[PDB]
Amino acid sequence: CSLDQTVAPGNLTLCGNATLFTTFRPKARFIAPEGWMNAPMGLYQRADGSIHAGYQSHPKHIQWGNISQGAAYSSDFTSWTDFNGSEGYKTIWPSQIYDIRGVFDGSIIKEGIDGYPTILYTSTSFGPLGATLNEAEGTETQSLAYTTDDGASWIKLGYGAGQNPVIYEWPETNLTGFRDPYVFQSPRLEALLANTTSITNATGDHFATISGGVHGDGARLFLYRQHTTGEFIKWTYLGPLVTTGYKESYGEWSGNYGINFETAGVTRLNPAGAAWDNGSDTTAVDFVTFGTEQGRADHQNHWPLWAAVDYEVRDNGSIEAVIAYSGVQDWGRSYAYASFPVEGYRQVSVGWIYEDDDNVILAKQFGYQGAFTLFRDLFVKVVENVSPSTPGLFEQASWSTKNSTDGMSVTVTTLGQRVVPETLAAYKGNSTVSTLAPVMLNESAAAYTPFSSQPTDRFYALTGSFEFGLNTTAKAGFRVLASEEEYTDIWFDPASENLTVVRTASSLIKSFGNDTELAKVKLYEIVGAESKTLNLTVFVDGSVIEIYANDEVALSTRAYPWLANSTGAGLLADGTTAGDVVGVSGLELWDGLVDAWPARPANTSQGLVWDGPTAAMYGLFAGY
Amino acid sequence: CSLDQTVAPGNLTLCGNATLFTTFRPKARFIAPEGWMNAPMGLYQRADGSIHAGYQSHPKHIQWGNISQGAAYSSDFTSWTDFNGSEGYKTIWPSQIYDIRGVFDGSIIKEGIDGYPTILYTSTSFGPLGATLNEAEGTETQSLAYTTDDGASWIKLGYGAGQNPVIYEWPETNLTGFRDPYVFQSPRLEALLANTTSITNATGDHFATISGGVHGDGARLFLYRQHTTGEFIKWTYLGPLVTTGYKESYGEWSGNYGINFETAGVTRLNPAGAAWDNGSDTTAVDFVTFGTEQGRADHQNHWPLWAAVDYEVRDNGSIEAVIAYSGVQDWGRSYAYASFPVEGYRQVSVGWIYEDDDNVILAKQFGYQGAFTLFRDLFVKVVENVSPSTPGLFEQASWSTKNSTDGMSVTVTTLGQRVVPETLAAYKGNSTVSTLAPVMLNESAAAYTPFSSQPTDRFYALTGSFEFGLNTTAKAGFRVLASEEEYTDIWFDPASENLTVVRTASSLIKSFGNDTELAKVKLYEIVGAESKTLNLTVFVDGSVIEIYANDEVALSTRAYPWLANSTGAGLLADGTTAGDVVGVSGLELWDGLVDAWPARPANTSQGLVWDGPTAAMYGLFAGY
Ligand SMILES: *[C@@H]1O[C@H](CO)[C@@H](O[C@@H]2O[C@H](CO)[C@@H](O[C@@H]3O[C@H](CO[C@H]4O[C@H](CO[C@H]5O[C@H](CO)[C@@H](O)[C@H](O)[C@@H]5O[C@H]5O[C@H](CO)[C@@H](O)[C@H](O)[C@@H]5O)[C@@H](O)[C@H](O[C@H]5O[C@H](CO)[C@@H](O)[C@H](O)[C@@H]5O)[C@@H]4O)[C@@H](O)[C@H](O[C@H]4O[C@H](CO)[C@@H](O)[C@H](O)[C@@H]4O[C@H]4O[C@H](CO)[C@@H](O)[C@H](O)[C@@H]4O[C@H]4O[C@H](CO)[C@@H](O)[C@H](O)[C@@H]4O)[C@@H]3O)[C@H](O)[C@H]2NC(C)=O)[C@H](O)[C@H]1NC(C)=O
Ligand SMILES: *[C@@H]1O[C@H](CO)[C@@H](O[C@@H]2O[C@H](CO)[C@@H](O[C@@H]3O[C@H](CO[C@H]4O[C@H](CO[C@H]5O[C@H](CO)[C@@H](O)[C@H](O)[C@@H]5O[C@H]5O[C@H](CO)[C@@H](O)[C@H](O)[C@@H]5O)[C@@H](O)[C@H](O[C@H]5O[C@H](CO)[C@@H](O)[C@H](O)[C@@H]5O)[C@@H]4O)[C@@H](O)[C@H](O[C@H]4O[C@H](CO)[C@@H](O)[C@H](O)[C@@H]4O[C@H]4O[C@H](CO)[C@@H](O)[C@H](O)[C@@H]4O[C@H]4O[C@H](CO)[C@@H](O)[C@H](O)[C@@H]4O)[C@@H]3O)[C@H](O)[C@H]2NC(C)=O)[C@H](O)[C@H]1NC(C)=O
Ligand SMILES: *[C@@H]1O[C@H](CO)[C@@H](O[C@@H]2O[C@H](CO)[C@@H](O[C@@H]3O[C@H](CO[C@H]4O[C@H](CO)[C@@H](O)[C@H](O[C@H]5O[C@H](CO)[C@@H](O)[C@H](O)[C@@H]5O)[C@@H]4O)[C@@H](O)[C@H](O[C@H]4O[C@H](CO)[C@@H](O)[C@H](O)[C@@H]4O)[C@@H]3O)[C@H](O)[C@H]2NC(C)=O)[C@H](O)[C@H]1NC(C)=O
Ligand SMILES: *[C@@H]1O[C@H](CO)[C@@H](O[C@@H]2O[C@H](CO)[C@@H](O[C@@H]3O[C@H](CO[C@H]4O[C@H](CO)[C@@H](O)[C@H](O[C@H]5O[C@H](CO)[C@@H](O)[C@H](O)[C@@H]5O)[C@@H]4O)[C@@H](O)[C@H](O[C@H]4O[C@H](CO)[C@@H](O)[C@H](O)[C@@H]4O)[C@@H]3O)[C@H](O)[C@H]2NC(C)=O)[C@H](O)[C@H]1NC(C)=O
Ligand SMILES: OC[C@H]1O[C@H](OC[C@H]2O[C@H](O[C@]3(CO)O[C@H](CO)[C@@H](O)[C@@H]3O)[C@H](O)[C@@H](O)[C@@H]2O)[C@H](O)[C@@H](O)[C@H]1O
Ligand SMILES: OC[C@H]1O[C@H](OC[C@H]2O[C@H](O[C@]3(CO)O[C@H](CO)[C@@H](O)[C@@H]3O)[C@H](O)[C@@H](O)[C@@H]2O)[C@H](O)[C@@H](O)[C@H]1O
Ligand SMILES: *[C@@H]1O[C@H](CO)[C@@H](O)[C@H](O)[C@H]1NC(C)=O
Ligand SMILES: *[C@@H]1O[C@H](CO)[C@@H](O)[C@H](O)[C@H]1NC(C)=O
Ligand SMILES: *[C@@H]1O[C@H](CO)[C@@H](O)[C@H](O)[C@H]1NC(C)=O
Ligand SMILES: *[C@@H]1O[C@H](CO)[C@@H](O)[C@H](O)[C@H]1NC(C)=O
Ligand SMILES: *[C@@H]1O[C@H](CO)[C@@H](O)[C@H](O)[C@H]1NC(C)=O
Ligand SMILES: *[C@@H]1O[C@H](CO)[C@@H](O)[C@H](O)[C@H]1NC(C)=O
Ligand SMILES: *[C@@H]1O[C@H](CO)[C@@H](O)[C@H](O)[C@H]1NC(C)=O
Ligand SMILES: *[C@@H]1O[C@H](CO)[C@@H](O)[C@H](O)[C@H]1NC(C)=O
Ligand SMILES: *[C@@H]1O[C@H](CO)[C@@H](O)[C@H](O)[C@H]1NC(C)=O
Ligand SMILES: *[C@@H]1O[C@H](CO)[C@@H](O)[C@H](O)[C@H]1NC(C)=O
Ligand SMILES: *[C@@H]1O[C@H](CO)[C@@H](O)[C@H](O)[C@H]1NC(C)=O
Ligand SMILES: *[C@@H]1O[C@H](CO)[C@@H](O)[C@H](O)[C@H]1NC(C)=O
Ligand SMILES: *[C@@H]1O[C@H](CO)[C@@H](O)[C@H](O)[C@H]1NC(C)=O
Ligand SMILES: *[C@@H]1O[C@H](CO)[C@@H](O)[C@H](O)[C@H]1NC(C)=O
Repeated sequence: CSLDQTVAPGNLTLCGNATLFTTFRPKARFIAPEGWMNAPMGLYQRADGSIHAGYQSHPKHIQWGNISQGAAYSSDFTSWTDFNGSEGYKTIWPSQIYDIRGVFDGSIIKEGIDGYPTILYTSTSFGPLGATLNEAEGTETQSLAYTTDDGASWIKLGYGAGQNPVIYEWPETNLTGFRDPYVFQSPRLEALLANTTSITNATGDHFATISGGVHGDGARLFLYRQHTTGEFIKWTYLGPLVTTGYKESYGEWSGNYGINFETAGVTRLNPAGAAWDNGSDTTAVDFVTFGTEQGRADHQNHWPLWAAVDYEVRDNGSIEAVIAYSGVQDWGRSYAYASFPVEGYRQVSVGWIYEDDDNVILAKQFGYQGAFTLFRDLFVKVVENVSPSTPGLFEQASWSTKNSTDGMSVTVTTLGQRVVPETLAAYKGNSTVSTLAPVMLNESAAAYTPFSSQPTDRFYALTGSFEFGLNTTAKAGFRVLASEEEYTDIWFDPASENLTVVRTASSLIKSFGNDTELAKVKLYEIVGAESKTLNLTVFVDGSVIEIYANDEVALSTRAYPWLANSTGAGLLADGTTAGDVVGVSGLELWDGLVDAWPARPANTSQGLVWDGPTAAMYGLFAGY
Repeated sequence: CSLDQTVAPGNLTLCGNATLFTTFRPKARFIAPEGWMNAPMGLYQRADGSIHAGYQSHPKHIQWGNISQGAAYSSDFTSWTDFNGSEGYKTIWPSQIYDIRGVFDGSIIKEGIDGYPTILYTSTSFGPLGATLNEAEGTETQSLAYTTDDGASWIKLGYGAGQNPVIYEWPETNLTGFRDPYVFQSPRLEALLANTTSITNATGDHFATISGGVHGDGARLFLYRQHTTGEFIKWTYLGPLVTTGYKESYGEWSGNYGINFETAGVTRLNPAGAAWDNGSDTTAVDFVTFGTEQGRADHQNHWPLWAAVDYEVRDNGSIEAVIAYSGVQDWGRSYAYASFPVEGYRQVSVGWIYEDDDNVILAKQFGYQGAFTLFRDLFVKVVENVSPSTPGLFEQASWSTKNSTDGMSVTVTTLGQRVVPETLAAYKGNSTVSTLAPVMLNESAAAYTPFSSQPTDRFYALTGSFEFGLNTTAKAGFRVLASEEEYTDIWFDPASENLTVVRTASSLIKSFGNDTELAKVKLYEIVGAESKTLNLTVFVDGSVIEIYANDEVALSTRAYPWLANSTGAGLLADGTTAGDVVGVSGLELWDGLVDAWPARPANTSQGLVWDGPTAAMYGLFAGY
């Protein structure tokens, strides 16, 4: 095994465990110290204002198993510190018959058992588990634990009658899944249900959704309500909140609803951020965010979606969330988005970016798998004075339209997402910032034009505003992680409305994924404008490429170029002419970003281990 | 619920949990503080000379589940003290994927991991488990833990390759069971295998048997040898040590070998006790003790057996233990005998006495189930100068015969069992002892003759020597726990060779078992004697009746009389006449015995709990 990145890569499968630990590794984002990670979990803002983030974790392995909560904290979403206890950076792990198969995703009751922060999580035990298997009741249950030391440790309730697990009965038969409890307070839902509380007797101030579905009949998000305020054992099933059809799709802008939901959450937003009104704020919109399974041919059969919903009260004292419009939270290799409230009327969302090594060819050589996305403020994006001639505007696919009284303009409403400002400020302030001159892309434009200042490593951010003619057929964008032989091309093609990431040349290492990523982006044309603009922000962080368009569209993906000099970046142009010109302005390079884990050394591998021959006997975990 | 024991019992099923805690409870023997117990485990003499005893334990329940090691210690086998740690009196419990279904029976390596006492135990996980089910590999494995604090706590080896579990591969397919590892040193087996160690490479000084069998083809005791001295991970399967047939019986004196072995151990004894020679002691005999399943119509389908064996070395470097003769360790409601070495060349054996409430009618009202037997010294019983006219002597069923050179006398050899002298001394010394006058049972003998001194409670011992004519048809014995309306009759009938416990009147409470217990007892007639003698010792301890005959035959059973005055005792006589007389001598009553748990209050119940609806979902434990 040669690690010479000035020549072509050899057979890297001969390399030892964790020999490629630093080669492709993100430095500026949330990631476990080593080993396997997946979904964020247990997210909450602590009493001191800091952020506690948990994650599905399997240390010293590069496949899922014995799944536990790893945890860390930060005062600014950006610079983090690991917890360190008797189980290293783990704070919850399988330990009881009810959760021995895995401590799955869970969410936080901030004032829970004895007033302490409390996690409601999916406790798993033995048996077939999965949307495509024949799961039985008991395999997935929901259990409580609380912390008396701000997340350094958690104490589970005892096993038994009237204790853990607290939710175990399936609300309907033949479930495809029954997990990922999302606990939330909702003045909105309380106001809606207030006239029906005699029917159910459920009067608590916390609601919980559980994600699942029904075999052959589509996904379900099940709604429970805490039976009595201040008491956390009894949760009353109200009814299904969201019901979708077997592999139903709302269309090209909305992914596919699959067969089973996962990691679903419920929030309420207005243009500024989180909305905690009872329905009285006419600018507020109710949203559900959710993953779906088996409605996608690639990306691990997983769509991370969202929907705006209008709540209706059923006669039995339950809530139907009727989907008004439906979109995609991220179009790339990410999933398992969790959102949580943050002081100052914010709802912040974060997901998991998986690797692009689905055949597990170099995972051992990495010595880790997975990272988080960046943390994102959610809000209602409102675009005023939209031209009615915007192509496809009245499809109202992942947005709503409201006509002006005179019919000459439209107000567009959709889900907004933007990187939390703490991270943008820290990134910029710690980087070498190059403010670049604007560039007209015309007949003289090369296919690729390097920026006048270049990155120094694989940790940088780009921004640019691309102004297109209303009838353009030109394409433009950014090339990143680029040398002569390796590069990743991010294109927008306004004629097709497609944002693509072409990865056919991303790496000389052929075992990594190279499929083209694709997002739809609607450029809402403004009344009186003779052009349409794409604001593109790109974060390059080891192997992560995370793209944001117009504080709306997100696409996370992976690139693993071998060569040390595959770090360059610049502008892409295709079919730009004297007549079809793309004006690029607001161009800026931030080189370096932030060291997100300042206390960690460069190599935090502790080696990898094998569970031995019993892993196959038990059949629960791959074993490595 | 009335607890008036001066009148007939009401409907005791209306009584609350643990309301009958003290009513029938042993006071003079090893028993858990409360709840469910079964098999002894983890028995060893500690460095300070005290005895550590573990037991299969499920606190706050009255059926088996979450099975754990409860533990206590004693300097004299007789007066005990509970361990008290973070899990009460438990010291090992289910905690890992490999043992989450139960910490089953295990045995002690005295100089194990890092020189510390080390337990090798059956770690169980999910799946069908049982001799009559379709068990699969992995469900029962064998794991290690060690103690740095003389049994107050145990540290398990880690889960994984080269660590726990240490034995997981089934030595043959389609096993009925794979559990109860018995670790032992054996100069005998080492000497026998010394010429074959090149074949197997196994040269360690510890052996281990694992108890099981093969579906449709009888029981098996599998022999392993520690691969390398001072190393405890690698154990090499040599071959089957004991192989018996599907429900094979050696006859009337030997129970039935069933379909599966449990709790089997290997020892070597001579007339004084334990023998640690290499084969050079011609007075020493190799023994296996073992439980069998499904070869019995009652007594929970369980026979606690033993066999004298002659070892043969196989060509592949393994040992066949060929059964020479075969007997019964206890004929009553006991099982799961474990033996362990004790200083002064002793091997001490102890088992578990189950209740006689198999339909679980009053178990909750008890608030506990189970006790130990008394601790028993094992030795080779040798009877010299036996008359060749002893009926049935040359059947050599559970004994051996060696003729004198002249053929006029026989030496009989069998397994001897006697209560450890520490217990007999402590019992007698703490009791009110009444030495009773000898009694001739003749034509004037009543059916029942109370002793001249009477017990004061349900805690006493009796002894007597019953001298019978060689052609007697009379029966004699002891009645115990007796009032006019309730009593338990212990009869010996030399003509049939049957020792019986008749329990048709043991209790007014009709839900307890009332079947007649039966043991065979061979009165070896001595050359020149005109009579034959039965030495009977009986311990009455709450509901336990534990009978010893001639330091050979043991029979443990249960009686639960309701009335407070059902405590009396005396002599039984049937068919005694002027010509057929039974001479009873050496009669002694010990009233009171010892308070075996001096630190415990009278009621150590902590209440009972229910596991809730998930118990049935998981299907592993009854849940109460
Ligand atoms: C199979 O068997 C298994 C083993 O038995 C069994 O698992 C065990 O289950 C039991 C029962 O559920 C669990 O017991 C609970 O423990 C909770 C605390 O748990 C934390 O702490 C313990 C013990 O802590 C120590 O010991 C360890 C080990 O040495 C040390 O590491 C610690 O430093 C600490 O040591 C100190 O203390 C020791 C003595 O205990 C000393 O020896 C030592 O020197 C030190 O000084 C840990 O072991 C736990 O770890 C395990 O669990 C965590 C997850 O939780 C894992 O991550 C980890 O790996 C371990 O597996 C853990 O850290 C107790 O809080 C709980 O006690 C209460 O609940 C019951 C009701 O169920 C009440 O009876 C009791 O009164 C307590 O409730 C009161 O208090 C709470 C708040 O504290 C209130 O909310 C509540 O309302 C109530 O209040 C009442 O009283 C108040 C009085 O002030 C009053 O104010 C109120 O008004 C009110 O009236 C319970 O004891 C046990 O932890 C499990 N153990 C393990 C190893 O799993 C398993 O379930 C079985 N399975 C099946 C299928 O049956
Ligand atoms: C799913 O995830 C699960 C959770 O991660 C996982 O279970 C965990 O597995 C790991 C890995 O196997 C276990 O880790 C081992 O722990 C052993 C010790 O275990 C005992 O102690 C721990 C920790 O003790 C403390 O913390 C608790 C909780 O707060 C307190 O109660 C205690 O008081 C004590 O607290 C003090 O210390 C804390 C810091 O640790 C402080 O925070 C605190 O303030 C106090 O000061 C307990 O948690 C354990 O309890 C659990 O397990 C018991 C059964 O064992 C249960 O009954 C109980 O309910 C709990 O479940 C337990 O009591 C370590 O000994 C072991 O360390 C060694 O092994 C590895 C190799 O595997 C080596 O890397 C390492 O060096 C150690 O080996 C050396 O040392 C030994 C002798 O000590 C030698 O034999 C050996 O050769 C080697 O020697 C070498 O170094 C020497 C240096 O001196 C040198 O001399 C030699 O020459 C040689 O070179 C290991 O860390 C962990 O316990 C499990 N935890 C739990 C909760 O289960 C599970 O497996 C996963 N499942 C799957 C399917 O993957
Ligand atoms: C005495 O000790 C027992 C432990 O043995 C303590 O707990 C009780 O255990 C028994 C089992 O021995 C349980 O009986 C079973 O009950 C279920 C149905 O339970 C439901 O109905 C109950 C009656 O109103 C109710 O109390 C239960 O509520 C508890 O449990 C729920 C979880 O479901 C929890 O949320 C609550 O907070 C309570 O803790 C519950 O709603 C029944 O299905 C079982 O039936 C089987 O067995 C019977 C008898 O063999 C048979 O007739 C059936 O056909 C079936 O096979 C079984 O009856 C009892 O529920 C437990 N009670 C509890 C936990 O409160 C008991 O508390 C101790 N008493 C005291 C005073 O300490
Ligand atoms: C690097 O990290 C790995 C963890 O990922 C460390 O452990 C090794 O993990 C791999 C899995 O990633 C294991 O590979 C499997 O091995 C088994 C067969 O194992 C046997 O043969 C080995 C080779 O001689 C031997 O080392 C093993 O000994 C260990 O385990 C036994 C318990 O069985 C234990 O008693 C010993 O003490 C050792 O700990 C063992 O005898 C094989 O069956 C598996 O095959 C599957 O997968 C492959 C590849 O996909 C495929 O070809 C097959 O068809 C099948 O699907 C698999 O290869 C490896 O055994 C682990 N090695 C160990 C534990 O030593 C590894 O140690 C780390 N290296 C370093 C230097 O730290
Ligand atoms: O069939 C068993 C299954 O086990 C493992 O997968 C478990 C579960 O993981 C994922 O679910 C989410 C979201 O991705 O991740 C956590 C668990 O870490 C859940 O709380 C959450 O819903 C998958 O999306 C599920 O499909 C999957 O069942 C293992 O990884 C699988 O390979 C498989 O063996
Ligand atoms: O089928 C599962 C089975 O689980 C429980 O029984 C387990 C096991 O217990 C007994 O085995 C012994 C000896 O009696 O006891 C310990 C376990 O505590 C073992 O180490 C030891 O061999 C029985 O003899 C076995 O037949 C039995 O499989 C439960 O009690 C059963 O009812 C049943 O549900
Ligand atoms: C980048 O590195 C490769 C291999 O060392 C080399 O061929 C190339 O010329 C280098 N410089 C570039 C692309 O600017
Ligand atoms: C790469 O090495 C592996 C062994 O790790 C080998 O099986 C494979 O054929 C090699 N690939 C080549 C030489 O292209
Ligand atoms: C309430 O009604 C809805 C609509 O039919 C149903 O799906 C849900 O299960 C009902 N809630 C119950 C039975 O608690
Ligand atoms: C919205 O405006 C467009 C263009 O003016 C028009 O076609 C459509 O009918 C309007 N919708 C409503 C509800 O007035
Ligand atoms: C650099 O990053 C840290 C960590 O997030 C942040 O607190 C600090 O303000 C940044 N430095 C600047 C903006 O100069
Ligand atoms: C030019 O773009 C406008 C929308 O901006 C569209 O309505 C019109 O049809 C386009 N012209 C073509 C296709 O010739
Ligand atoms: C744009 O994307 C859609 C997928 O939504 C695809 O069907 C279409 O072919 C794409 N067109 C171009 C020109 O990229
Ligand atoms: C024993 O008690 C019962 C019920 O109180 C009574 O009938 C009997 O006469 C008492 N005395 C005996 C049997 O000596
Ligand atoms: C005893 O009480 C139980 C209830 O615990 C009842 O079902 C049974 O019929 C009663 N037996 C009688 C009255 O003989
Ligand atoms: C040794 O031979 C015996 C007798 O055939 C056999 O039962 C046992 O499995 C053999 N040992 C092995 C294969 O290790
Ligand atoms: C043992 O003694 C009996 C009676 O003397 C006799 O019948 C039998 O043949 C003897 N056995 C041997 C081996 O001599
Ligand atoms: C009473 O019993 C204790 C506990 O076993 C024992 O140590 C003591 O010697 C006994 N008293 C005697 C023999 O007087
Ligand atoms: C009397 O007993 C002896 C053995 O002690 C026996 O050999 C003999 O047959 C018996 N007498 C009978 C049955 O008449
Ligand atoms: C003695 O016990 C045996 C069982 O071994 C039995 O078959 C026989 O009938 C019994 N005889 C008498 C008289 O009790």
